[PDB]
Amino acid sequence: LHTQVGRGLLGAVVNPLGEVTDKFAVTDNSEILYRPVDNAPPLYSERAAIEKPFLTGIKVIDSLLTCGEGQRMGIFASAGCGKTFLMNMLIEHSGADIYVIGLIGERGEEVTETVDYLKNSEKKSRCVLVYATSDYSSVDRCNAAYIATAIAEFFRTEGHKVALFIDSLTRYARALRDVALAAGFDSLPRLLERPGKLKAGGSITAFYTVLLEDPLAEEVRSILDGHIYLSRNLAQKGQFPAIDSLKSISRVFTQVVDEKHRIMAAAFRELLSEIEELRTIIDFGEYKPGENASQDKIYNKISVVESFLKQDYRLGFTYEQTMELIGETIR
Repeated sequence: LHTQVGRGLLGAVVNPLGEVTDKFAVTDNSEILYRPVDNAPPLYSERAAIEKPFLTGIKVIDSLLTCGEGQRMGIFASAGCGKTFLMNMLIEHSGADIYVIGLIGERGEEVTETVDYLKNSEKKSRCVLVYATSDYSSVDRCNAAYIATAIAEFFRTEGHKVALFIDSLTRYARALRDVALAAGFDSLPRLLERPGKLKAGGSITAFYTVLLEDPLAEEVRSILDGHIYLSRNLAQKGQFPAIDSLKSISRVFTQVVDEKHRIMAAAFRELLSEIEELRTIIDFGEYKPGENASQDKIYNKISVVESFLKQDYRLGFTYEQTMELIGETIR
């Protein structure tokens, strides 16, 4: 019903009962406070409009799927789609004050893998990790999401720019339906309307992961402010991150980017639309060089478009670098 919060949790690993189990970093701050994990969502008059961009340092996201402060974004992918490597990039190359990661998923090895990454991360002093393995009860794995959110809500009340990660929403939904069987559902919507930007405080930008083998994918997609879709076909071809921008959306995109950005994003998106039609024409074996000047122009733009989309997971790009690169690729 109550969990521990405060800056003293920075660098700590929290289990489904709210106790510090391990540490990936130590800070000089010792503050520990207690707040309930089932907090009422902010009123509509309590929330501020989503207007400032949450820069991620990932070229395809910042340019075509720009996130906003307080936005809730979905990450849709199958297993082995590099969903974990994408969240490592989001934590590494964004600029949030505090990162709150909630793992309600897998086995001890995947949790330890996240801690091992955090032990060598540049943001370890700003990170909190709440975990729930397969060995815990369904009630405990549900509570790991509420503990992670309540921890993020305290930092937001202090005025921090908080990034919340929940991996995964479906293994929360699995634990959710198991809990419902004991009683004989609706904690999903109230859980993911808790993030946002407060007029009187900071903001929580939340990234929720759902796994594709789906009905649950259809429910969450209309609740969130957008979704990022990791095609493992794109991963099979060697493009990382495997984000397919043509099937992804940020519903606050035009609210948080300016007119010049919007125009370049539209020109790039149609360039990619013409690119994938050429891939179909090529796969059909009906592309002959020199026979169509428009197709030849599109063909010679494949390499520069492919290199703008691809990004080494250890490199981050500023907004001006991203806009500079997408400027060159559309000319």
